[PDB]
Amino acid sequence: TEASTYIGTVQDVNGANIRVVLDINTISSLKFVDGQGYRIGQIGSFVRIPIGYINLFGIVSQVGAGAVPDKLLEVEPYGHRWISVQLVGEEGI
Amino acid sequence: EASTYIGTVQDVNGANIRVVLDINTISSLKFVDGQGYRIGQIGSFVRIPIGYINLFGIVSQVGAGAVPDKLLEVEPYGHRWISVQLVGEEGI
Amino acid sequence: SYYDTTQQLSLLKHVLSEDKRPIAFIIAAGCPVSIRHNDAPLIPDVAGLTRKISDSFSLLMKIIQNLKTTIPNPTIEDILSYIRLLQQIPMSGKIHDVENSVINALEESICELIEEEVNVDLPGNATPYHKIAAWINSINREHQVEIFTTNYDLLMEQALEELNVPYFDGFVGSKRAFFDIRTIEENKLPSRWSKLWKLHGSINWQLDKQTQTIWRGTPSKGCSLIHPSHLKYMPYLVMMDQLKLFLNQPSAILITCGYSYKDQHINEVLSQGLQTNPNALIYGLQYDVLENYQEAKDMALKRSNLILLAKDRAIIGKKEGEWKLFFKLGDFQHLASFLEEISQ
Amino acid sequence: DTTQQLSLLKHVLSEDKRPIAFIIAAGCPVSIRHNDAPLIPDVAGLTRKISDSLMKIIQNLKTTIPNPTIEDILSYIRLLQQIPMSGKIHDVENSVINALEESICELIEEEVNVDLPGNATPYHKIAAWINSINREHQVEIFTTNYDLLMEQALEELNVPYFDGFVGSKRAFFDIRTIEENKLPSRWSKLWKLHGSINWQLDKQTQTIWRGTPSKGCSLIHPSHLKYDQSRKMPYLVMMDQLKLFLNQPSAILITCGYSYKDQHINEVLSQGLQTNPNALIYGLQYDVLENYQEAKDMALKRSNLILLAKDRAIIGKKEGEWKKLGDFQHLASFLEEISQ
Amino acid sequence: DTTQQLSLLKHVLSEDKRPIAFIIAAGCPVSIRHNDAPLIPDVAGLTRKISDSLMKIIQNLKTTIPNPTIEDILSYIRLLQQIPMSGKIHDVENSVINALEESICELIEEEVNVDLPGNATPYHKIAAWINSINREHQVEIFTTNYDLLMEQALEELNVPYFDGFVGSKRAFFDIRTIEENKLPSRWSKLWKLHGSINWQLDKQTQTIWRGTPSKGCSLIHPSHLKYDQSRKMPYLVMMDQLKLFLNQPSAILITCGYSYKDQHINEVLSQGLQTNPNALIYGLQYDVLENYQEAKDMALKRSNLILLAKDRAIIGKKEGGDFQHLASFLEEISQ
Repeated sequence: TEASTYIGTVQDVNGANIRVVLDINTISSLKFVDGQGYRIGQIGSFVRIPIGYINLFGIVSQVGAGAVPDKLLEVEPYGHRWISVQLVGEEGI
Repeated sequence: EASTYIGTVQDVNGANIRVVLDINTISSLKFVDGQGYRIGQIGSFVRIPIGYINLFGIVSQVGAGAVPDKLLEVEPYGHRWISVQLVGEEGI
Repeated sequence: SYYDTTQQLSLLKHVLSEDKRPIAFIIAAGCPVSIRHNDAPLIPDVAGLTRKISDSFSLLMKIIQNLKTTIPNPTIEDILSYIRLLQQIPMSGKIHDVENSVINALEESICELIEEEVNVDLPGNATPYHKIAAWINSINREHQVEIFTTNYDLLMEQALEELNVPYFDGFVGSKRAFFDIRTIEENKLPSRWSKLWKLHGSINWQLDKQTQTIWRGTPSKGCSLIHPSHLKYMPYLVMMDQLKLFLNQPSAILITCGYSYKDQHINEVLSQGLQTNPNALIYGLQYDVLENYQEAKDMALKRSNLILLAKDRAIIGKKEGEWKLFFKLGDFQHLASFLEEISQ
Repeated sequence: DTTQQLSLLKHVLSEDKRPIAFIIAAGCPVSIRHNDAPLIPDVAGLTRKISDSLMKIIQNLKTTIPNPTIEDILSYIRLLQQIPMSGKIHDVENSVINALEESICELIEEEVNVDLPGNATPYHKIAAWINSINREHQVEIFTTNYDLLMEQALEELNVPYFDGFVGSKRAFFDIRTIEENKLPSRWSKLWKLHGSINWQLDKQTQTIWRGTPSKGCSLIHPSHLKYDQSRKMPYLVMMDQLKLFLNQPSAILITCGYSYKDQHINEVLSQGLQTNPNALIYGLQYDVLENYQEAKDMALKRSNLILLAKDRAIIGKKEGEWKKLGDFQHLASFLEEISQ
Repeated sequence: DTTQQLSLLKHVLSEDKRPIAFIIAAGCPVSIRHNDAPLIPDVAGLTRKISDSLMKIIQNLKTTIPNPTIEDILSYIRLLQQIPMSGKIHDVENSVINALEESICELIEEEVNVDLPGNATPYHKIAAWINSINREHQVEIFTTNYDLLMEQALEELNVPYFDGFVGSKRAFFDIRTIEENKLPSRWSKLWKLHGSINWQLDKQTQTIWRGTPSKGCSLIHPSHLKYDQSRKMPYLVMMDQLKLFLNQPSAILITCGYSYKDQHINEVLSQGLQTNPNALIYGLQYDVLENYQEAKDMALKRSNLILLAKDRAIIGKKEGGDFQHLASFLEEISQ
């Protein structure tokens, strides 16, 4: 199904402030890819968002209850699986 | 429905429309006579025809930030709303 | 008035990368031509087959001139239809003034020659068909990919078997493989299972006795139901209905490669489907100049959701334009390489 | 009494609910007579046909084995040809074992290539009854034969069936679609445990593909190397499907002509009966009850198994007595009467 | 004996909640007497009348076929018509074909243009019996005649019937009415397998519009080209409707005067009998039971098939007719 190097899906856009929901079932620790150990979304790490043929890159800026949207906290105050990603650049053809 | 069709107005606040994306999801291309335009992008424009004249607007927010209050309490798993801000209109 | 190749290539790459939207294909006579085992291609084109029939066989040449009076240069399909019509009339031998049974002998001879010429195996694992088969298995799509073919060979079947690709061509059975028609319309097929339809028949079709029940299997000598439509009073009708029903699916996409749009029934069905469903999209891919396809350009001018790609011309959204030759995707091997790169 | 047993069987099988399955042995072709002769004789018929067609191996095995059959002979030949210098038993310059293997294989394939007679075949009645039931629990059929007769008749009846092979003249062995089981309910499953007469191996690897009958070469009684697994699977997965049907809630099972002379089948059926007490088996015997000592022992051991024969009727692990269904044509007539 | 299945048919007629219908052949109108003469000539009578009005083609067809019928002759004439240079096959100057077919069509047109007689017609009794039942299951009747006698009979009692066509002198063919099949239960449906002299095609396109009988052109025995993506002259839609009616929950259906001499009808009947296990056909035989070999074969093959004849009765695949008599029996059962 979902290929390796999978983290989540975009659920909110505010121009240059993306919010991502982690779709990993559990064990947010050492998702092995290509025999090398990378960690699930962390403050200093990058992410990649492929759009058809070009890949948008971004950097995580906030993790936890801060990245949760406005009224999602109102609906439930105990759910925190969001990250806030800020776009940086893109890779062309 | 005809092509170049996105959704339906479900709210109005003077100059801040909230629009609902329709059920035919996953597409996210909406081909219109050749080239296809991604639906609900940040900088894209929209057109709302009222009878004879058209109303234009610019998208400002996409996702959970545009959905109203009560719908999130009803269901927090659905974020298919956009926030359109009016700009101008085209006369006769 | 000027179009960019890279934009269309990116659009196609984004389209093929999708999973839920249904996909289909059409494989015409121009696809096997792009693959060559000897110096010549492993299978000739329609014109090559017509020339081979003409020079391989004054009474015989009368039929070719007789049909040319009311039609352009006759092809294999026209000749076979004329032979079928001649056999329909019992005492039809007076038109050619050659007995009343030489028509059957000529039909047997041409059928045997066609079967001998077409019963070829594709050599090597690097064929584009294997690449397409691998691409199908790459992404586990929500809706399977259907394949329509108008050829006579079994290259697609062999390629599918080579890479372990399950499929279902409307025939169930091990020895006789009778035609099951209720399961086609019931359509509760396995999700992973693909489908393959041969619109013009192949060498594995044989007609039974007065029972007339159709079956598929090992080809027999002096028997080949390679007739395009022939006549009746039928699998062809249900296959056309299946194609039309697929074309009505939401956000359905159909891709044509190597097809010159010379047929009339297929063009009419495509036009009706395009008019009925405003969301369908068709990628007309050619490997020549667009001026050769009058019907294709007429349909592209009439319809808005049709896209044409030629060597030096393209029609997009009722607006004919010029490229920024170009569009190397017209060749079948390049399409297979693009698909393989997309899968990888 | 017999009548109560027949009525119970009618009202438990004719009712639509539990899944249905049959086992067909080599005795079924015996019950059909063409031109006053059986279409295909019993195993002993094929054995002495081969005999009248080099007895040294036969008496070599006879020293430790009773009256043999063809499967033992071919397995012994295969075991010989595994060894490189296997001729020390029989002369030198190994050619007899090979030549014997081919001679017997195409001889058997010529003996078995028989066409079914007209519309009076009981297989037609069974197929019509199958088409007469549209229950969600489809009917899967297990056969120990080698011929194409059952599927030939089923195709003549215009009904779908899946046998684990999908494709064309070079159809491969579908493996996964066996055990996702994502198939239409109207479809039925056909499994042949001992193999067919059209399966052929491949030089590159164990492909056991099904298609047009290969010239001379055929695969009979799979007993070759199984270390590789996955490839050359059908035997193991056939027993696996049998075991899965034996388990699960299934209060129905029918036997016809089985001689209870297969160790690999007796053990698995005993294990399934022990594991599944709710399920029931209706094993029959077209002979006197005393000819099947293994069946009597199995009936004594497992109560769920029901054994019926011409001599008497063993019910509930206890021997009974009378005060008709053994005939396979009579069985087809009974099925037609129940359906009608 | 006879009382057994007579009571059985009375009971199944009294069994509601199941659809009912009938099949009308050329025998029922032939057995109807007008002025001590048959109302509609039989197939042999029609062929004799046609021969009364260029027998080379008939002789050529007789070499491989026995004494033919009008349908075979017209099909052969049309088949020669599609072939451009088909005149050389039979003499020369292929213009006699068009005149011959026009004359044959005219002769048939004034042969079948016969008005229905008064209230003594059993068709009126059948219509009254049908209308007297308020069952939700509507009755759809398929016929093989080339006249419109049943249309006149149904219209004489103000009974709602639909023949797939609606409009005016240029009424078109509504195609999807059969598709969604959404009609009130009070209405009834009618289909003509071979058609009458009412349907006529159009020069611009194959529209087979129904309306006032045009002078010269008439549509009969639909076997023309079907390459126009259906809707040209579809008897296939009628066949599909018959298949759908065979695909609904099982019911016992009857027929009147069917000779079982239609291979196309026989094939679909066998397919429906095989698909629906309890489906029963109550086709009778107003002739010798040995004169219907196809019916006997079908009864032997299909156990659910029921065959009755004047001299015998094939019930349960084992061997053991007047339309007015059937109408009288239905009227008696209704009361």
